[PDB]
Amino acid sequence: PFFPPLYLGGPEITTENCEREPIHIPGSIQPHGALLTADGHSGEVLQMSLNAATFLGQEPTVLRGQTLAALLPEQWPALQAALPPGCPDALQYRATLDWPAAGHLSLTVHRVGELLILEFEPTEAPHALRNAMFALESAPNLRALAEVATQTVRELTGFDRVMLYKFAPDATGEVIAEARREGLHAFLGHRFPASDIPAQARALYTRHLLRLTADTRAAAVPLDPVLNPQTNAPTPLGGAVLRATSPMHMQYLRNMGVGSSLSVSVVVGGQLWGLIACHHQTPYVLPPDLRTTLEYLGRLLSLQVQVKEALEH
Amino acid sequence: DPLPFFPPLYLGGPEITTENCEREPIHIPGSIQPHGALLTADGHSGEVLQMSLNAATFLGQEPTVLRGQTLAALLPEQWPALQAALPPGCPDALQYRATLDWPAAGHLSLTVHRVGELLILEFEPTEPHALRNAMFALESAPNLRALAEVATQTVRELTGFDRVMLYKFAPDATGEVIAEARREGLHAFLGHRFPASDIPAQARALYTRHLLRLTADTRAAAVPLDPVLNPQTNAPTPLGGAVLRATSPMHMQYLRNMGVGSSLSVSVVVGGQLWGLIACHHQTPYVLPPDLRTTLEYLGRLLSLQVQVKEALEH
Ligand SMILES: *C/C=C1/C(=C/c2[nH]c(/C=C3[NH+]=C(/C=C4\NC(=O)C(C=C)=C4C)C(C)=C\3CCC(=O)O)c(CCC(=O)O)c2C)NC(=O)[C@H]1C
Ligand SMILES: *C/C=C1/C(=C/c2[nH]c(/C=C3[NH+]=C(/C=C4\NC(=O)C(C=C)=C4C)C(C)=C\3CCC(=O)O)c(CCC(=O)O)c2C)NC(=O)[C@H]1C
Repeated sequence: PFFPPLYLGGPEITTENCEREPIHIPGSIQPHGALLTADGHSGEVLQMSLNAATFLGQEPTVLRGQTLAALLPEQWPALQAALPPGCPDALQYRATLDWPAAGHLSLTVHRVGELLILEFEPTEAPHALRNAMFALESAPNLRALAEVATQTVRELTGFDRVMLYKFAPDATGEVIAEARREGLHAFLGHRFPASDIPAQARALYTRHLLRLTADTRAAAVPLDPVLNPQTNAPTPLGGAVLRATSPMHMQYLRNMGVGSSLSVSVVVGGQLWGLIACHHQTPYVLPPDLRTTLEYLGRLLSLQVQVKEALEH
Repeated sequence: DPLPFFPPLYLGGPEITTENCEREPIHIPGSIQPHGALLTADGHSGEVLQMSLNAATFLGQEPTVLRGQTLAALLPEQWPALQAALPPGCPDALQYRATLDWPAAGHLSLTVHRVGELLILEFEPTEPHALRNAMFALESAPNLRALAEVATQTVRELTGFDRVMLYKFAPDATGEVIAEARREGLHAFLGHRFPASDIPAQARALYTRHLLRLTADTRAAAVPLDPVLNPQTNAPTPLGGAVLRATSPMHMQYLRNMGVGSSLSVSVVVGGQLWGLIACHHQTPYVLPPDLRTTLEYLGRLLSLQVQVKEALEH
C-alpha cells in the first residue's frame, strides 16, 4: 500500500520504506507556478496554492469564492467540452491567457473525478522539431538513435546533461547515451539499482509522461486547504507537473550537484522502456512551449525505439 | 502481375492506360507543381545544375545568373547547415527545413534532401495549442473507431479541407474508408471499399518511405525541370522525396472526374507496412502552407503509434 502523507501524520521517509512514499499526494507544488482546484460542475474554486496572489494578482479571498465562469469567461466552456466527466486523468487541455497582471500565462487543466486541476505558469509569444523528427527516423540503429535523441534534446534545451536511461527487465537502469557540457562527470555506461527509481514512481511514469524539478533547493508551496473539501481527502496531483517533487529525490539531486532536472518517459508496449533524463547545474524553469516539444519527442522516440528494436529481433 | 517501370515519356516511354497501370515511373516525372520552385545542386561543390522553369519568378533572378553561382554564394547562411544536416551517404528520406527571408519573394520555406551526389532544394512561400490538445485526445480515445473519428475531425479542423478520410488497406491492398469528416452536403464514402489498383503497387511502395504528398490544383500544368536530365548522370532526376514533384496525369484525371480540386494524404505506417492513409479532398484548388503541413506530418507519426496501441488492445 502507501503510508499516509506527512501532513496527515504518516511516517517520514527513509531508505527502508522507499516503495511506500505517496509521491502523488504531497499537498504542495513548486513555486514557479500556481495551482487552483475547482468543482467540475459549478466551476467553484475549492483549493489554491498559497502563492496564487502573486501570479494571478488577486486579493486572496477573492479567488476562493469565485467561479471559473467568472474568473475565466472565454475558457470555461472549452474546459467543459475538452474534459468531459469520466475522462482519464491523463487527458490535458492547454491555453495561453493574456492576463492583466502577467503578460502571458500558460494554463493546463486536467480532471480527476469531480475536480478540475488548473496550473498556471508564465509563458511567451521553429524547424528544429521537424529536423529532429527526420533525424531520429533515419538513425540506422538503436545506438545511433539514442545518440541523436540526447544531442537533439540538449540542443533544444541547453540542459547541462541529457541521457537516455534504459530499464533492464528487473528495473535496473543503464545510461546508454549521453550528451553533456564539457567538464561534467560522464554517466555513460553506468548502471544503477532498480530502487533508485522505485516501483510506485515507475507506475506513475507510465501514465504521466513528463516531470521536472525546476530548483532542487526551493521550498514547496502548500495547497490551502490541504484536503479537498469535496472528499475531505488529499487532492491527487499525479498528473500535475507543478506537483512538489519527493524530498527523498531532491536530496539525491542535491548530493549529485544538480540544480534542475527533467525527464520524459519512453513507453513501449504499455511498459516503461526508459527515460530521457536531463540535468542542469543551476535552477532552470523550462517554459511550457519548449516542454511540449520534448513531450512530442517522447512519443516519436517511443515509436522509433519499437521500429529499431524490431530490426534487430 | 508486377513488372518493371517504363522509361518516362521524355525518354520515349509509352503513354499510360488502364492496362499498364503499375508501370508508370511516377518518381521521375521531370517536372513539378507550379506553386513552388525546385533547384538541384552538386552535393560536394554546390554547383546549381537543374531548375524548374518558373524558378526566376520565385527567386527573382535570371536562370543564367542562378546557374552561374554555387549554393555557397546563393545561401551563405544555410550552405554549412545543409552540409552538416545532410552528410554524404545519408538516406533520401532525411529532410532539412529552414525559413529564408528572400528580397523579392517574402518568407520562403526551404526543404532540402540528398539523393546520392545530388541536393534537391524546394522553395515555397510560407506564412495555438491545437496540436498538443489533439495529441492528448488521440491518446485518450477508447478504441480504434473513436481514434479514427477524432483523427479525421482534428485534421479537418486544422486544415479546413472539405473531406478528410481514414483509408485503411486490407491484406489484398484493397482499401476501405473507415472514418471521415466531411462538409455539409457531400455524400458519404464511409464503409465503401475500392479495388487494389486504385492506388497501385509502385505507389504504395513510395508511400511507405515518403509519407506526405499532395496535388494542390488538379488542373494545373506541371513545370519542367531545365534541363530535364541530371547533367551528372545524363539520367532522370529522382523526385520521389520532393513534395513539389508533379502528380501522375492518370491520377490527376481520376481526381478531376470526382470533382476534386485539391488532394493531400499522409501515410500511416505500422510495423514497416503501409497500414492506411489520412486522405483529404477539397473541391477547389487549395495550397496548404508548409508549416501547417508539418502539423499533419507530426499527426501521421502519432497516429502510427496509437494505431499500434489500439490494435494490441484487440486480439
Ligand atoms: C528511497 C528512494 C530513493 C529514490 C526515490 C525516487 N526516485 C524518483 C525518481 C527518479 N530517481 C532517479 C534516479 C537517478 N537519477 C540519475 O541521474 C541516475 C543515474 C545516472 C539515477 C539512477 C531518476 C532518474 C528519477 C526520475 C525523475 C527525474 O528525472 O527527475 C522518485 C519520484 C520523484 C517524483 O515523482 O517527484 C522517487 C520517490 N531515489 C533513490 O536514489 C533512492 C535513495
Ligand atoms: C491505371 C491508373 C490508375 C491509378 C493510379 C494512381 N493512383 C495513385 C494514387 C491514389 N489513388 C487514390 C484513389 C482513391 N481516391 C479516393 O478518394 C478513394 C476512395 C474514397 C480512392 C480509393 C488515392 C487516395 C491515391 C493516393 C494519392 C492521394 O491521396 O490523392 C497514383 C500515384 C500518384 C503519385 O504518386 O503522384 C497513381 C499513379 N488509380 C486508378 O484508380 C487507376 C485509374
